[PDB]
Formats: sequence, structure tokens, C-alpha cells
Amino acid sequence: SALHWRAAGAATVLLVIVLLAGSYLAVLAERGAPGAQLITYPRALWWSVETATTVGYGDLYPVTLWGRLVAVVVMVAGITSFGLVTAALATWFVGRAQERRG
Amino acid sequence: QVQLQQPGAELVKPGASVKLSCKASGYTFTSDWIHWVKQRPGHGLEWIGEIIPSYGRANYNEKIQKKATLTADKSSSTAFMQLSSLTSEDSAVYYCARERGDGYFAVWGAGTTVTVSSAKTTPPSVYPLAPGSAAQTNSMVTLGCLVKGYFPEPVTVTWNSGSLSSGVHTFPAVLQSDLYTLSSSVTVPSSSWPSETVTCNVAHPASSTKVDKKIVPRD
Amino acid sequence: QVQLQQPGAELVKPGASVKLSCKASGYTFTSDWIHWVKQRPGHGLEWIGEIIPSYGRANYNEKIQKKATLTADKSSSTAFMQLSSLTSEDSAVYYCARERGDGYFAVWGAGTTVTVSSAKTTPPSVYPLAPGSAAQTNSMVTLGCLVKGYFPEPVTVTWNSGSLSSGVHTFPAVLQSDLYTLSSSVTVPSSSWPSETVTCNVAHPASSTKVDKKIVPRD
Amino acid sequence: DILLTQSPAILSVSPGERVSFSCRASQSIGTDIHWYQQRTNGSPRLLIKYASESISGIPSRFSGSGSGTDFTLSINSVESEDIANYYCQQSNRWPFTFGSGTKLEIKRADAAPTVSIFPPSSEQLTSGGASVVCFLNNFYPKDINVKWKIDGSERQNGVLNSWTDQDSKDSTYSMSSTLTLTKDEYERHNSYTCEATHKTSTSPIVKSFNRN
Repeated sequence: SALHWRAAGAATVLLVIVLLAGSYLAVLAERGAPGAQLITYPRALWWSVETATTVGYGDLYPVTLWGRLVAVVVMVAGITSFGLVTAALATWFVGRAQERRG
Repeated sequence: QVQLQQPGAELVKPGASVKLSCKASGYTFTSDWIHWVKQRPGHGLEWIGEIIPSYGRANYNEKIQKKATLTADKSSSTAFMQLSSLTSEDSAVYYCARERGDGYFAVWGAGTTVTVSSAKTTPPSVYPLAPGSAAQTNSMVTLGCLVKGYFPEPVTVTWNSGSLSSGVHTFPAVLQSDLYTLSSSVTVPSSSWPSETVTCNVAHPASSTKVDKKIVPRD
Repeated sequence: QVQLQQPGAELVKPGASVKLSCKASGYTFTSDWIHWVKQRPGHGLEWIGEIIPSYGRANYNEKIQKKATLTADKSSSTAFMQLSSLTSEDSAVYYCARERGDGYFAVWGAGTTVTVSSAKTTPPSVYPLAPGSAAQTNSMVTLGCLVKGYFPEPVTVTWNSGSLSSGVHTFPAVLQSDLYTLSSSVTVPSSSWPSETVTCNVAHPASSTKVDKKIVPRD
Repeated sequence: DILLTQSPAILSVSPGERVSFSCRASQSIGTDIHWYQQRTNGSPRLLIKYASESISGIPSRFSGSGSGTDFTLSINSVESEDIANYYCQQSNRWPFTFGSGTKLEIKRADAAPTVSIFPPSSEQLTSGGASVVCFLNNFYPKDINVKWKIDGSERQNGVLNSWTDQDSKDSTYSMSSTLTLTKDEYERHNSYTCEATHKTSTSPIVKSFNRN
């Protein structure tokens, strides 16, 4: 199909990969740091989602350098993915409006 | 089947080091962590450290003098713990346990009894304990076996290769002159013995020995 | 009108189970939760569990041995609590209450008195208490009724079908030889009796009985 | 790091009674607490995870409750096999930590000891040694005294005793008393006797045997 849809699909799949890789890598980075809570995989996956969506409740977060770098990648991938879907939606509406005119 | 295999025991001279192993079977995931826990006689469980085999990173208890170094061999699914420059404070049972990255130890190894001593290894002598000729039996009879002169701990005593469990008491070893001694007790219906054979099996990990001693009535 | 209807009592033999009901009327929303609270004699309120009828999911107090199982019948707007394998520790009043999903119990049922005993059910005998012929009356007179030989608790005593409330005392039952006994007191102006009739109404839920006893002066 | 406090250290309960072990965290850990059981000479066994979740293979009798800083492990109707040490463990913050442990003790009916005395083996004598072993089995309470007598005269030298922990089979205790002598010392005495003095009887239970 068209580019904007392919990119949206690709961005979504990629986002899911980053959430999975990020959850695993966050636990690896945080264990060994006294006080870290982002240390078991199930809640790390939850953490990765609320990070990618930019909600950031504060129930979980990284305290180490690498856990934070992993977090930054998760944030940017999430913002970029949703931004790209918005961009695809705009392309869709714009194309249609041209049609409604000619 | 046994998910985590650990050697029964290790004797180490003071100042020397030893490398304990923990062989895993059963489901294995790249997300599994192998933990090591230390337990001194009469005391609680103490967390030592952890390692993730798929990556090789290890974390250690920072609160205690660091005696351990963790490594892992992916090809043999075995985790190792290197303890160096040991003292009597390091003598204890060391368990390995598997955690699926979700916080709890689903399964544990049998533990490796580590003994720090200058003494030399010595297999146990197993002697029979059959009633004297004047003992009057009721509907049950008590027999046993004496396990003495061994070092270091532990020894495992079973009756009839494990098939006989009820009515069995194995007493704690007593240490005297660098050697341990204990006895094991077994009670069976007076009518069933000696018609049906009764044998104790004594295994001593440190000397790689396991002996059987049949208990027969005195002449 | 009564929003939550619960049976007055249930007698259960030790080891057996019983299913309590709580019938709701009044506004009903898919978001309503029906709660059950246990209260032993002389003690406080203990939360047992909750259920949301529109979905059927139930939650229970994890801190106590789980004796209850909650269900709900949407068509009859009735909530149920199955208590199984009961002991004397389970004897108590069980209230049901409605919560609008906003945290507090807006209204409560009258409660079901559950008694765990081997004893058999027995309706009460109601006897009159009229003054002796030599008692001198002041401007007020005290009359009463004796309610004895019943089991299990409780019994409800009212005067003149409830229309007479002031000057009324109903004493706590005393247990003797697997049977309860209590008396109820009523005081009215000495001038009004016997010209105006005075009757006590005794209801005993467990035996499904309710009797009246008119109090008339002694011969 | 999170300190996990288990108090009391020992709990004595009667058979079939409900029991509750306490575990308190130095700070709030949600429900990230797990319980393990460890019987004498056995390895730890997972009983409950995340405060109240059941583990397959574990008796319905076991249950857990709590959240925050206070947790409880309960057993409905205790029986002998529950005699063991119980530990709580948290996974809320790194590093994981363990509680100090609570021992479960069962108070059963008093029971007199079954006494058995055993003569040295022919195999042992052949090595120039002679050990006379006496068993004091399945008694309760655990307080007990054993006395050795040779040819009617009390003997104290060469005696080593051993007491088991409460037995998870019947809630009783047992004790072994071993009198070790040289083949020679053993050859110059006739009768050997073991006597058990226990609360269950004003009179001692004695067992003897003659070398002949």
C-alpha cells in the first residue's frame, strides 16, 4: 500500500520491539543498583509502555545511567511512532480533501 | 526431574579457593537468573549474588565482604561461583536457585556443603546395630547403623535404597578429634524382620563413596 | 421501603454449609456492589467480601480463612453468600450492604443471625406478666411477657404490633441447657390499663412463628 | 536495602490450630513478598508468591495476606509435616533480601521414650574399637536424661549424645547416646546398661545387655 501506511505499520512493529528490548535491557541495567525498582520483567514492560506514551506516573523509573539511556530511546521511539501515525492520518485527510475538490 | 544439580560437598583448606557449580535442566530461558544463597549451620538464608547466563552480567551482595565471583558456561547450562581466600566463617551450605526474572525462587538446588578446615578427608565406617539376644520384641523392632570416623560433613543415610522411610530417625553428627559420628534408626514390624531384608545405604559425597550394610540378627 | 432484605436467621449444624441471601430493591445500577460483613456477638464489624452483580466478579478478605463464596442472580436482584464447613467460630450476624462504587455503605440489610450448633430448633413459649393482686400502682403500671424455651436466637418482641414503643425494655436472652429465655417490659399509665388493651408480639424467625399474648389483670 | 523482620523467632502451637507467621518490611513493598519453607536438612521450598498467590503442589492449608509493610503467612490446622523454618523474601527493590526466619513448634501429648540398646558389632571390634549405642526414640517433651552404668557403676567418660530437632513425622523428639571404648576397656567389663529418665515416668526406663 501507500508509504504513510507502510511507515505507520513499520513504526508500530518497531515500537513493540523497542518496548520488549527496552524492558529486558532496563532490568539488566537496574539490578545491581540499591533501591532500583525497575528490576522484574513484567512491570518493566508496563514501565516501558507508560514511558513510550509519555504518561510517566512515577510508580517506576530508572536510577542508573544505562537504564536512563534505555529510557530515552523508549521515549523517542514512542514519540516518533505516534507522531508518524498522526503524520499518516494528516496525509490521508489532505489527499481526500484534494479529491473533494478535484 | 531435578532442575538444579549441585555437588554435595567441598572441603577447602583455609586461604584456598573453590569453584561451585549449579547445572540446570528443565525449561531454560534467556531471561532466567541464577542466584546463590549462603546458609551457615543453625542460621538463616543469606543472598550472595546473581547472574544472567544469556548476558553474563553478575551482581553481588555489597553488604558483606565479597568472597564470590560469578560466571556462567552457556554450552553446559552450568553456573559457577568462585569463592576465594576462605576462613571458617565461609563454611556453610550454598544453594543455587532459579528466578524467572519475576522476583521469586521457583526452584532450588540441593545445596553444596562447604567445609573450611585443615583436616584431611575421611570416608565413614558403617557398623550394624542389631538387638542383643535378651531384648524382648513387641509388635515392632528397632534396628540401626553406626556411621563413624568421617570428615567432612555430610553423609546421607537411607534405608533399603529409600524404599523404607517410616520409622526412621537419623541423628545429627558429633564432632570429636576432627572426625564426625552419627547413627540412624529404623523401626519395622517385629514379624517382618529378618524374613524381609533391611539394609541401610550410606553415601559420603566428599570421598565419593556409598556403602550398604545389611542388618542381620546376632548369632 | 427496605432496600436490602435478609432472612432473620439460619441454624447450621457443624460441618454443614448454608447459603445466605440479600434481596435488593430501590434504585439498582450496573455499578452497584453488594458487600457482606460479619459481626460476632460483642465484637466489631469484619469485611468478608464483595460482588458486582452486573459482571459477577467477587473479591474476598484474604486475611481470614476463606469460608465464603459469592454469587448473584440478576433476574431476582438477589446476592448470595455460600458459607461452608462451619464451626462455632462462624456463628454471628452477617449483614449485606450496598455500595455505589464510591466507597461507603449507603444502606445495610437487617442482618442474618447464623447459629452453628448441634441443637434442634425450638419455638418460644410466651407467658403473661401481670401484677399480683397486692401490688400498689402509682400513675404508671409495668407489665410484661416471658419468652422461654426457644432456640436458636433471635426473637423479636414488639408491643401492640409496634405502636407502643416508649417505656419498653427487652432483656438479653440467657442460655441454659441449649435453650434461650428472655422477658420484655412495658410501662403505661396506670389509668389506661386494662381499659385500653396491651399485647406483646413475639416473632421467632428460625421456627417461622409469630405469636401474640394479651396481658390482662389477674382474677 | 530492605530489612525484613520476622518476629517471634519461634511459634509453639497445638495440633489443628490456625497459625500466623509475621514478616515486616522496613519500607512499603506493595505485595512483592514471597514465602519459603525449609525443613531440617532440606532445601527451601516456595509456598506463597506475591503475598497471597498459591503455588501448585502446596497444601490448601497455606495462605498469605498483607500489603505495604506488614505480611502474614497462615496455616489452617497445623500438622507435624509443617514443622520447619519459614522465611519471607522481598523482590520490590534491589537487592532481594530475606527475613530472619521463624521456627514452627508443635505441642503434642506427652510420650515416653522407646529405649533400645545395642552391643558393639563384630566388624567394629575387629578394628580394636567398641561402641555401645542407645536410642531414646519418639518422646515428648524433649527434656530427657540418659545415664550409663557399667557392671552397676555409672560411667561418664567416652559418652557423646545427640538430639534431633522436633520430628516432622509425629512431632516428637529422639536422642542417641554413644559410649565409645577401646576393645580392651570393653573386654574388662560384663554388663552395660542405658537408662532413660523422662517426665512421663517417676521411674527410669532401663535397658541392659550382658557381654556374654
